[PDB]
Parts: sequence; C-alpha cells; structure tokens
Amino acid sequence: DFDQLFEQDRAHFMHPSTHAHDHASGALPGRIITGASGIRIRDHEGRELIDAFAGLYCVNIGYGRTEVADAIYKQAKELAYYHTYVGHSTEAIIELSSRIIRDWAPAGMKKVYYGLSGSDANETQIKLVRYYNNVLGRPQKKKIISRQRGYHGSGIMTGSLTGLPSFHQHFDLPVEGIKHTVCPHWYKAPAGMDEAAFVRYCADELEKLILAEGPDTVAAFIGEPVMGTGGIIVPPKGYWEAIQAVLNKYDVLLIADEVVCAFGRLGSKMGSQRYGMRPDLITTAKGLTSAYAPLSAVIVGEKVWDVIEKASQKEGAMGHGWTYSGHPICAAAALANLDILERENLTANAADVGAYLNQRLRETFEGHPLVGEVRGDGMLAALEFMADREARTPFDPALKVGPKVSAACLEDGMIARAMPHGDILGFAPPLVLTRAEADEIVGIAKAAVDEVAGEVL
Amino acid sequence: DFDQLFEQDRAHFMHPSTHAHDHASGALPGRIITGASGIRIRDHEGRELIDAFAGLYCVNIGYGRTEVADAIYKQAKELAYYHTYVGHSTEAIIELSSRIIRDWAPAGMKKVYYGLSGSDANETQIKLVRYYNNVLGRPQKKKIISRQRGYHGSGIMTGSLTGLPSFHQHFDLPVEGIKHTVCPHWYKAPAGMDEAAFVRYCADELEKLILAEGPDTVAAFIGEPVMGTGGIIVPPKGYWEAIQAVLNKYDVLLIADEVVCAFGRLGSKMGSQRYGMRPDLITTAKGLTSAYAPLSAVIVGEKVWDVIEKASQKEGAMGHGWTYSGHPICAAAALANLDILERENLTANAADVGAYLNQRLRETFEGHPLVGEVRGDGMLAALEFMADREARTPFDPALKVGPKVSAACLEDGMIARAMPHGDILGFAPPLVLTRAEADEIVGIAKAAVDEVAGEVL
Ligand SMILES: *Cc1c(COP(=O)(O)O)cnc(C)c1O
Ligand SMILES: *Cc1c(COP(=O)(O)O)cnc(C)c1O
Repeated sequence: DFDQLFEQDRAHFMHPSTHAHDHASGALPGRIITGASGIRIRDHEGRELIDAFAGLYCVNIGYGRTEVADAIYKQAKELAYYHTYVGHSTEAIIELSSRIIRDWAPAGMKKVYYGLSGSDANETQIKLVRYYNNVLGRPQKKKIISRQRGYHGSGIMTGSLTGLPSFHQHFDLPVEGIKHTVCPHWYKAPAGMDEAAFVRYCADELEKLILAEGPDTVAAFIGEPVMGTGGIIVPPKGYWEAIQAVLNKYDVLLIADEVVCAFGRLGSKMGSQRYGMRPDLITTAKGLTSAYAPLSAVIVGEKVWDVIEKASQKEGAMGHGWTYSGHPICAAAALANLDILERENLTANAADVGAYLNQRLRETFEGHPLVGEVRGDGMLAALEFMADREARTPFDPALKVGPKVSAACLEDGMIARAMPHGDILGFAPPLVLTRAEADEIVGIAKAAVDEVAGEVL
Repeated sequence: DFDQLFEQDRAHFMHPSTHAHDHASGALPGRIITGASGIRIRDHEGRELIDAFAGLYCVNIGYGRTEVADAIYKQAKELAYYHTYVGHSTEAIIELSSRIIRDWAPAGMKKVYYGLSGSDANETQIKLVRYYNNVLGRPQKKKIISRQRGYHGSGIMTGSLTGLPSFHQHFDLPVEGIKHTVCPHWYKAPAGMDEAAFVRYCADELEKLILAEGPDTVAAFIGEPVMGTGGIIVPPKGYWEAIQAVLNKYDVLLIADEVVCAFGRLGSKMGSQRYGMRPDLITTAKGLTSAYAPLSAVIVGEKVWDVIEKASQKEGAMGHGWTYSGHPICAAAALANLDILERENLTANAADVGAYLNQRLRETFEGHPLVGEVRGDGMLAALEFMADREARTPFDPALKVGPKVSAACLEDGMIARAMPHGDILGFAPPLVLTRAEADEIVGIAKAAVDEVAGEVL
C-alpha cells in the first residue's frame, strides 16, 4: 500500500532539505521508515540499514528504546501539557533542569530555558545577548561573530549565524550585524603554517575583525566545540584557549553551540569541558532527548543570569516565551534519555569505541588515493575526498564524489551522510556502538570508497 | 516533597514569560501541575481549577485524553524518530499532510511543512516569502506588514511581526523591514466613524503605507483572522474583503496566522474560511495537536508552491530544514487530535456553546460599570475594563484592574487570563465546554468583576 502513501507524500508533504521538483516528480525517490532497533532502521521495502549517522547526530542511546516510550506515555496520561508561564512547572521539568546543571553542564552554569529545536535555542541566545547589553546600558554592543562552515540553524537570524551558503540562498542572509571569522580547519590553513601558527592566525584574524568592527559594537562569539554539519572539523590544539583570550580582552560573550557535542557524543559530558571552553551561554538539543521527543535547552551562566535577574527589578518580566517551552512529555523523554546515558555509561562507551572507530578509519584510509583527510573525535568521524591531497584541490562539485560514496554505502546497507559543501563522508553513530559494529561500518565504507575511486580516478 | 522541587525550580529553571527576580526570590510563588481532566487542572496543593483559557488557547479537545497518549505511545514504540530530509517520511506524517489539506485547509492549499512552534512556523513563512520573490527576480519585494497588537511569536524576526511592546523590550525590535498598520478594533476607532467607515479607514491606511514604502518593496501582509493575544479583537464586518482588495491591487501575499483560529476554535474549520480570507500561506500550531505534543504546520498555497517547485530545477534544493521537522510522535498526536475533533464535532460544539457563552457574557456584563466592551467569536471572548466607556478612557495601568480580576477569578477556582497591554480578561476554553460549564465560568467572572469594581470605583 506504499504506492498510495507516496502519491500523497508527493502531492502534499513539503519535506525539509529536499529537492522540491525531483521529489514531486518522483525522480528523487521517497523512503518510508517503518521501524528501528539498536543501530538499524527498517524501510518500506523491508531493508534493514545500519544507521551510522544516528538520524542526524541525535539518536544517541540507539533506536527502539521502549523504556523512553514508557516514560513519554506515563507523562502523556498524567499531564501531557500545561504552560510554564508565570512560575508554572511540572515535576519533570524541574528535575531535568537540576540534573542538567548539576550532572552535565560545566562549572558556573545556573539556569535552563527550554524550546523545541536547536534553531529556536540559538534564536533565544540572540535575544538574550541583546537584552544583556541593553540593560547594562551598552545599546551598541550587539554584533555576533560566527565562523565559516559553522552550523547554528535554519532560521533567518540563526541561518545568518550558519556559515554554509545553502542556508543563505535566496533568503538574503547573512543579515547585517552578523560576521564570520575563519573556519579553524588546519588541513586547509594557509600553506606552510604549522598547528601553533594556524592557531595564532585564527586568533589574530578574530582580533582584527573585532577591531575593524569596533569592540564596543561586538556582543558575542558563537561556536561549536567541534563543527558538525560543516563537517566534522576538529579544532587545532590550543585553538579554544587562544580564542577565549581574545574574547576576554574585548569583553565578548562566548556562546558554545553544543547541539551535537552535548550529552556524551565526544566521550565527554559536553565539548566545552573537553576543550577547556568556559562559555557564558550554551545551546543544546538532539542528544538531550536522543530525538525521542523534540526539546532544546539554553543553559545560562552565572554572569548572564545575574544581569537578567537584577534587570527584572526595574524592567519587569522579560518578554520571551514559547507556548511549548518546557513541554512535559518532552521533559519526560529527556529524563529517561539521561537515565539511560548514565546507567550504561554511554559517555565512556563513546570514548572507547569512538577512539577505536577513528583509529580504524585512519589505518584503513590514510594514504588511500581518493581521501584528502581523515578526521574525528569521540563518536564523530569523517573522510574528506580530494582531487589533489597536497595541493588541497577539491573535485569538481558536479562530479558528486561525496554523494556517490554515500549512495554506494547505502547499497551495501549503511547510512552515512554526504556532508554539504564539499566531498565529505560523515559518521555519527549511536553511542551504543560496539567494536564489531564499528568494524562492519569501516568494511562497508572501504568497499564504497574503493568502488567510487575506481569510477572517478 | 514540593518544597524541595520549588527550591530547585527557583535555582535552575528559567521559565518563559515570568518575572526573573520575583520568581527566584519567591515573591512570585511557583505552581506545579500534577494532573488534569476535562476542563480542570490540579495543582500541587490538590486544588482543582477550571481552565477557562485551555492552557494558552491550545488544549482544544480538553485535558486527560488518554486516547492521544495511546497514539503517542504506539508511535514511540514503532518509530519515535527519523528525519524527513531528502524524501524520507513516516506513514503518520504523510497521512497528516493529506488530512490537513483535504479536510481542514481552505481551497487551493497544496503542501504542508512542519516545525514545532508557531514562532518557527512564522520564521519559515518569512524565509518562504523571500525565496518566492528572489526566484521570481524581484529582489526588492521583501517587506512584511503586520498590525498593531498582532501576536506572531517571540523570536527576533517573529517578535518584530508581533505588535505588542513587551516582545520588543530590550531586543531592538522591530527590525527594519517590518511595519505595522492599524489594529482593526472598532470600539477604539476614530470618534464618530461607523463600522463601514472604519473598514475604509483601515484599507486606506494600509494602501497609504504600501505606497509610502513602495509596492515593489512589499512582499507580504500577515494577520490573525481574530487577534488573540492582543486580546480578542474581532475584525469589523467587511474588513477582510476590503483588506484583500488592497493586497490584490499591489500583489502582496496574504499570510493567515491561524495558530489560534485553526482546527475549530471559532466554530469554523479555520478563521480563513469563516471570514472569507483567501491566504497564500497559513500558519498553524496549538490546536493542531491540542498541545498533546509540540507541532507547527505551514500550509503552502498552489501559487507559492508552484513557484518553489519550478525554481528548484535551476536553483537546486531549498536550504531549509529543522532536525525535528515532521517528528513522528508529534504527527501521531495530531492525527489522534484530529480524529477526536471530527468524531465529536467539536467545531460545531465550539459554534454552539461559544455563541451561548458570548451571549451569556454580553447579558451579564454589558452596562456593568467596570466594563467598556464585551467581545468575542466562537470560543473566544473578552471583557475590556475602562474608566469611561463612552469616552474610551482606560484606567491608569498602575491600578492593575485586569490582573486584579484575573487574581480574583483564580481565588474562586478559575483560570482566565489578564491579557497584556490593557485591562482585559480573556476566555479561551476547551472546545468540549458545555452550557452548564459556561454558566459556571460566567458566575465566577461576575463575582470577580463585582469584587474588583467595589474596590476601585
Ligand atoms: C544540528 C544543529 C542545530 C539543529 O537545529 P534544529 O533547529 O534542531 O535543526 C542547531 N544548532 C547547531 C550548532 C547544530 O549543530
Ligand atoms: C499564539 C501565536 C503564536 C505562538 O507561537 P509559539 O512559538 O507556539 O508560542 C505564534 N504566531 C501567532 C500568529 C500566534 O497567534
């Protein structure tokens, strides 16, 4: 009966991030997912696929967790929804807020504000940064600095923070007031620079840009500890220490975008502790619930919270609120997700098997003639494909090497993403992954990379 | 142990729309909701309150629907989540998309795009309006016109559309490019104008503003059929016909913001059919799931969809996507919600009992010395309090008459909202409301209004 559903799909469902015409015509074939379990999903044809991307870096505890379904259900029966306006709460949202601060967030974090998506979380961050400066009497200190290849969402303001051109095309972005310093990708550094030199370059370029704009006009700097969607750029050694020194010098807030990195993905609690970042504000989503329900959390530091608190005395309640902020079933899902992360120590398993997977990818693909670089950290890994490795020359985009390798992986029964704006194969498997399953993943990638190299080299 | 939960609440939970200091100090006392059923919620002290506001205009099928919990649970077990990127779907999201278009949306609607909140839905609308114009080669046609007292969300861009100052304070809003024409509130019209004259005034003011800005720079006009949060402003007879004529003359898209009005609230399928609106784009959330799970839907008309579809051929896939777009458990919740709305004909009940409630409040409050106007439509109603009715003179805001009446209602065990920026008591009860329950609501309001009158007058 799937033919009828696909007719309806093409007629009426506008998908995110999907070629509108090819989808409506049938040229881009649809795929219905009917179930899932462990690290595998099942499609409408009965195929069982290894999901080496955990949905979108988000199904961290793995698929098919009926424990989380039970928790969601229980809360849905008891109280599916009430608002959290004007001091209203559930037990679940209170408990979740204290657990995030006490067990997961870095030191000196104080409060949590809830939305539904990473994008609305970063939208909240922009509102908060402005508010902070206005109530401290600095109405000019408003600009946000992001980075090239950063992903921070798909809205107008959040799309502007995003430093990938597809999220800007025909939307008139980035808006004035948001700027982009350099992507800290060492492999693509100015030729001849060593790691320490490149760090200095990145710091100097940021300093330069702050000064060019005027430090009294620059409010915040936003960054992922490890860049995910852009894809899987690990920062060079000393990058975050060097950047923070510049930010302290000019009194610029650090927003850590931990939507991908939080809740165990890198083998640490969050990327911020792992890289010695000391952010003033933190964005989370994805691994917060392992996607069992939609939820985002903005974690607010002492510095910013204290200013917001004092200001309310003279300025009244801050005018910010989503109807579904603190949604009970979503909170309940998060609590169950956290219970599982803690009980099975999936943070530890991510460090263990992530190191193993990364090292196995390194052995098997360093020196391979299609591959320009192997990178990764914890349970994130990527192969970037280049026409000329030492020259840092990419393939012609129209050759579609990344997408071809991904497609070959999918024919062998594995999902691994062709990352955007480059020829990059990304891995972000569930944190329950075993060594055996990692070996299988690497085997399938080997075959797919060999096959595509045979066709294009 | 609720004392410990409130200690944790104050320490760690940043609520939406809540005085930060008063909340943290304890001056604004917290409230935990533990259960709910029909039209009543239960707090942490065992108090049972009549919720005459259905959460926030959103719990339309009523509280305690274990049918929806069952549907959520079933989907959580089967497949809680996969993405809907690149043509991927579930059965539920496909079914929901065809049911919205076929059974609920007005004629000539084609596609549905999903988010999680009303705000992110309207953010999608802005992105879509820009895209449309850019790919038609009109890069100047970008400005959006909203209205004074419109509520369209709590983001930066969506906060700008919002025409209530609290959503702008210390956020530097509205952003350049968004403008606000007049609030179509007849009772507050220029003195001496009759209904038909006021309609003409509103049309002329809009024409004026389009011309002042330059019609080739104006892309869209956004409006709620009936203004909710602003609060409960029913448009004058002929307003929407007159406004649409102006919009057609200058080729300006109509965005109907149906977050409140959709799915039965006004006694029609949506407000747009009810008021003869023919929008190009529609925003929905709230009543789409009755808040049992977070979901928003942008409904895209044929005109706009066809342009988007053609454009993808030369321009490639549109760069828009939320990770949780089309979230399966949320879709499943919507389907169950729709099943209930249709089965118990809650649209009809909303028309019946809503007319009864509105009339029953007109009888009891028209002529009452505290009340300047009684207004409403379907299951929306409001009492606006004035110092001088015939003069249209409001009370001193510092007298807090609206909030006082609301507080008195809450002591008698009923929740009814003190609407912002005015002295207004709003009603938006679940659509399952009976005549008997409406009488009870009116009784409690009478007592509370009498008490506050014999106290301020
Ligand atoms: C993946 C990611 C998001 C995703 O946001 P959604 O609105 O949930 O799509 C947001 N911010 C950052 C930094 C990310 O890495
Ligand atoms: C109530 C309303 C919203 C609410 O948005 P959330 O983000 O769900 O709180 C948004 N837009 C409009 C037009 C509304 O009337």
